[PDB]
Amino acid sequence: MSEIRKDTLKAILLELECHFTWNLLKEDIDLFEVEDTIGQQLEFLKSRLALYNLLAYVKHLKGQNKDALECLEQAEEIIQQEHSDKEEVRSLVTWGNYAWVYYHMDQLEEAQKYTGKIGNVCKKLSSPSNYKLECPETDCEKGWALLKFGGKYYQKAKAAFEKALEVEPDNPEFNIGYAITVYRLDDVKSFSLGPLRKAVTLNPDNSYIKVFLALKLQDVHAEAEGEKYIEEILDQISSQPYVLRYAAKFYRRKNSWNKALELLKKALEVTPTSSFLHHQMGLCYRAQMIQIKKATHNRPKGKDKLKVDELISSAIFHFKAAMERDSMFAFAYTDLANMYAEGGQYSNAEDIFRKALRLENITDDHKHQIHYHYGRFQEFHRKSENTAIHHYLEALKVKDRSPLRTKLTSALKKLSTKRLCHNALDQSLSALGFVYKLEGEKRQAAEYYEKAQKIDPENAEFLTALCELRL
Repeated sequence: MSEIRKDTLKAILLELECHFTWNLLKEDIDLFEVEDTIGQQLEFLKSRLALYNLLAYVKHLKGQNKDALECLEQAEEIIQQEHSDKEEVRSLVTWGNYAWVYYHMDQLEEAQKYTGKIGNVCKKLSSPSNYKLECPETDCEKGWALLKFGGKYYQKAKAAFEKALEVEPDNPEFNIGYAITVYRLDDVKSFSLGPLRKAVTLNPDNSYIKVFLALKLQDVHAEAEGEKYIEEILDQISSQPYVLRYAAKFYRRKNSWNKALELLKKALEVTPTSSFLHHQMGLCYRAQMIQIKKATHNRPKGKDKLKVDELISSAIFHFKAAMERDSMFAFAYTDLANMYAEGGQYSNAEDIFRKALRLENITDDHKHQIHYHYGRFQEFHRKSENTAIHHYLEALKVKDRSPLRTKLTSALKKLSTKRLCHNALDQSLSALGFVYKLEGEKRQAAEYYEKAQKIDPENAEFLTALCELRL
């Protein structure tokens, strides 16, 4: 089992264009969620190729290399299915993935078989490169993979899709990928509306793209036109949980609770293991409940009272279900905890938040939001200013640049100031030092951090902060 040969092979592997070389980092996603999403997208539809390649990479990430190979087998079969003259060239990503998986299974001759096929094809076609072949289809596959890896990848996805569109501006698939990417980037904004209309025009039969157009129309207060698209696709998506859950989102945002629930129930029947779906159901119940409490001025009577009680229990049931199906699905923890807190059940909220705070292997984005919500809980329900500060600070440390940034910095100032009502600053000095360092006030930051070091001369955090401010 030679490290020499392993690294020699690896040098070739790094030359390939495929999921293993596209810097798709497991740290940036919830693997189980991404796996669930891809499985749903594959349901009851051919266009399955990119999804199978990607799913194989995801299986590898989960430590299921055999399942990975199963996915590549399916990808290969689909390529065969197209029966096109472009088989060899259409096979490069799948082959690259095969090479990497076999490499990770300590099976080097097999891996080399695939690198061989790849190099051979690149040779035949006189590629400027030995193991890659410039290809719009590949740019498209890459775009899809990046998109699936989430917000840290959207710009990259957009670039990939643009690159493909460079070659074929009116390719139906490339336009779907581009339009979806711009939609995700809109998440509010409406830059995606034109691209979405064009994508629908190029894909008249496609429910997936229509549902997103409908959502963007809803966003810009064109609810009737949107709803027309939803009705156009309803009969066709009955076994497609991925499309169903977005159509259900459309209804939820229109306050059509029962319709939303109807589609989500259909979706769950196709994929009952899905945390995402259970969580969507929870959001629906919760939203209706909030609506009734609002209309009833927080004093629902009679049947309204019965309904709110039922809705609270259903929401709780589904948030719990989501958590049971994926302990990493952080949103279900925060939504559940927040429901408890709103009902005055502080001990229950605390239990759930505590669980969430102890989850190490979740994404920084989720951690950022968990700290934010626990901070708010501390501030408005526990009335613990000190603890709120701690957690707003942790949220900022995890993610300096997010939508919550201003709220966090502001709140930190406020609370630190409340501290000075009766006591010199203690936690609070660190908070102000951090915030002014962040906002660019080096002098102030320095002062605060100096006081902090005074109090805790051993604190490596303050030491590092002061090392940096020293510059």
